[PDB]
Amino acid sequence: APGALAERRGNVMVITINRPEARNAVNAAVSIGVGDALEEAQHDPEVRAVVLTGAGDKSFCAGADLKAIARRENLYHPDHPEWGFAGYVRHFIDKPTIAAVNGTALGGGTELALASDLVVADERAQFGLPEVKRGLIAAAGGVFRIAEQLPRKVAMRLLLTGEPLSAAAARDWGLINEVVEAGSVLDAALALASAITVNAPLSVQASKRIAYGVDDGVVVGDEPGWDRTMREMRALLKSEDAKEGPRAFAEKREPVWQAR
Amino acid sequence: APGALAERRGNVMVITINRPEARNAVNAAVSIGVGDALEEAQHDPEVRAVVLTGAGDKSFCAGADLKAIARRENLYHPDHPEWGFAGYVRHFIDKPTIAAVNGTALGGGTELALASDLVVADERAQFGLPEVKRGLIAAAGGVFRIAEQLPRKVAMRLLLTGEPLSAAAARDWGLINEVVEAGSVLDAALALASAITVNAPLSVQASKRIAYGVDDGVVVGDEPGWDRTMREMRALLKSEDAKEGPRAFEPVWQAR
Amino acid sequence: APGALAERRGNVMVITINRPEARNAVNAAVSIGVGDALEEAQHDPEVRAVVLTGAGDKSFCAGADLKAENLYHPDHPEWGFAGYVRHFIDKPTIAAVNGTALGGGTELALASDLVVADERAQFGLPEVKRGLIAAAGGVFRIAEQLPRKVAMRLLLTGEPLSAAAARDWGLINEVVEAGSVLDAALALASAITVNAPLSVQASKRIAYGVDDGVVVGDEPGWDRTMREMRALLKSEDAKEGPRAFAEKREPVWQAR
Repeated sequence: APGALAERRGNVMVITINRPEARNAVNAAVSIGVGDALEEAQHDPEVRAVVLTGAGDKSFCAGADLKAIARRENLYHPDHPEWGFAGYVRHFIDKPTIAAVNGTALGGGTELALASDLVVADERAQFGLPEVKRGLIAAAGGVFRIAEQLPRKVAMRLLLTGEPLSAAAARDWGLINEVVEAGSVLDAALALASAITVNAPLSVQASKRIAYGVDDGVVVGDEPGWDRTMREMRALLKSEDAKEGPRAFAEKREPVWQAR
Repeated sequence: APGALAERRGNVMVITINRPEARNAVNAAVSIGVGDALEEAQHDPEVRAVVLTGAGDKSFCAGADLKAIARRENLYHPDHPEWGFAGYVRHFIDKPTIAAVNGTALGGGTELALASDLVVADERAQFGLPEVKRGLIAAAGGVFRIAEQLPRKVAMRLLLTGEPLSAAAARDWGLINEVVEAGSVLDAALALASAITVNAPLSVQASKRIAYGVDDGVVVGDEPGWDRTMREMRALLKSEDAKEGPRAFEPVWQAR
Repeated sequence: APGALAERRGNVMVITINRPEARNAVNAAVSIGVGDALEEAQHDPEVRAVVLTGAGDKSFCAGADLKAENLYHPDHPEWGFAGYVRHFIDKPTIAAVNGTALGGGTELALASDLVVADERAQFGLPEVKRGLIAAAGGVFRIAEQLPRKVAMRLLLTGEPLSAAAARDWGLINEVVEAGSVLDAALALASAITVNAPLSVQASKRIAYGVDDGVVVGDEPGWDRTMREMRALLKSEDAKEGPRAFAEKREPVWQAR
């Protein structure tokens, strides 16, 4: 089974994260499937929009696969590390992207949403960046995108406390576009895609590029955030505390941090 | 007939777009009227604020004049292309600007609100950026300003779908400052102006310059947005879709 | 007595401006105590967060001590107002706004990561009413932290926002009832200090674009603020402002 599925619904490509038994956590196989489907969407002029969703009724994406992290397995597209987490977060394409958040969207899952142009969410879905609670950071763009997409103070609380945010509160803040009845997020996301795909495709695509400040394929304003994220990650990996998140979980206990 | 009228109410200059039969659509005449007025406002120390509004009871500004566009007419101020659309959107002045939106404010009209410092709207007013439905884009600043002034996701849905936004919803998001009773927008805008003109003018003007990041009359942070809008728009006018979009009337896009 | 106090509550440093009789107005002694405490917070691995608050229950901070003499940290003028507003530290900061916060206190709130406020508190930048501007970061930060149009009204009118309205816009995190603002800030502090401190601290640095203890994106804001203040400080209007308040009369501005 591939880590993600891709199918066409008219002029929309639907990409589905396909690891429901692992709460659709992202590993390399997910990145290969999502990444390859996004690139097929970019080069097919018949595709006018993309929807990203998770298999089943429980999870959009629970985050980075923590068992893969403990096993020192790379999470990204083996052929395209430049596409970032899930082959998705640093993978600009011209076509509009919509996250159809069907359930739990925590950590990496919320970062998939931030990376998408638009978000529709099941009313039961929960958002958040709990990475800091287990000695990680939101390295898949979360750390510099959350304050671009939420008011500064609201973004900082979320980032520094790691506490979750309901779909309703996300929508109230303008972090997501709409909250829908349980079970209906895919149809709602296709209806949003149609409200876009009827428009002149070159116009929509020029609009997207200008709105993100894209020059020759690259979101140039994001580069300092990625560079700082990489720089920080390297110091964190060396720390004693870097051992403690996994160690605490393994020993069925609360972590005791040393700030070293 | 002049494309825009300018007059004084005390220490406020009121600029009125004056093509109500064309729903206050912007052409070169409007850009000349609005632009000359702003420059006069900039250089008269007695003018402490400016209010922009549209003639009549139905339209603030319907957008770029589509018949002018179809005839390949230049829409801007002939002597000041660098001021941009309506001689307004890239024409920074030190005096505070308030859009008094008396009605329809679509495309170019929403771009005039974005470019203004404050917005007070008639409850009937509609905002939106429908350029993408017509094979064009919001080239007068809208494509990069809308995501600066609304939450990213909200701005993005407005930009990509082209669908309108009510005045009430615009206020709820903080895109405009107030929504007022039908017919009252000009008086509301003047009352707001006086809450500003009572203050020390050099103070108000310095705060405006710091808040927008102005060095030598240029909003430094907007220049990449303009550069990208210009290069994208060049290619886009060469496409068939950019001709197919107007002249309808349900268009057929070939993505070319 | 010292201008501000610093005390530990577990892994939180509480910094209290210690001048209740003066409404906690900032002078040099305050800047010394606040600045020194932040620096102790920065270098002590046990301090995982910082709460800033005012002594007593009437005032968070009244602003610059109107009986002004330097007000900054004599050894660290680069930290700016109260040794606080241009003094990045790795540890998250929570303003516990326990009373009035017009002007300077709003600038301390803008500088902090998080804000908990008394429902009585008001947030505003009334400096434009007296001939000067919010020079302790307020002008450029208010537009970063409120929606553009809402920030511009606040800045140009000099009128206050209620704590509740500030919370509705996302400018502050929490509004509580008088007497328990510090309790509510410590509860917020604990929701952060429970987490891995190096991850929290790295997240803060990235979120603000920090390279070697400097918020690089703020520097043009500081530079423009100082440039503008230099012209404001010589103007006849900046004399007319306090001269008028003093004499119980309306000021007459010349825009010079």
